[PDB]
Amino acid sequence: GSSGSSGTEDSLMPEEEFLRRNKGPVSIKVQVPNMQDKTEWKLNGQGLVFTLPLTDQVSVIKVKIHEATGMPAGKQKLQYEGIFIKDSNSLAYYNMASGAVIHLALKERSGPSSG
Repeated sequence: GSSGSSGTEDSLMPEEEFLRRNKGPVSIKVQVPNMQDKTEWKLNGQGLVFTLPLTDQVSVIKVKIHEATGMPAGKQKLQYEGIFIKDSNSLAYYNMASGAVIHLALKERSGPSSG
């Protein structure tokens, strides 16, 4: 036997099968930073957890955070174990595992003057 997997995001499973394994719902934790005068949102060193099944995309994760904190559902970048997950990508696809932890970080981009 191998007795030693090589790379987690190497032998990922599909969306159909995945659901078979991760019946869910899963519990993800959103690491909220503490920004006093670095933004116009609600960031005071905390954590937002939400138990939801694997149906919609990561978007449902952003909308929630924004619904609670002033942080908009876009500028905030959700990092899953280093991976830069977006609303375009579905949770199932990635094949996350219960008790996940989404790290919050500030998006990096030139900056759209108007829009």
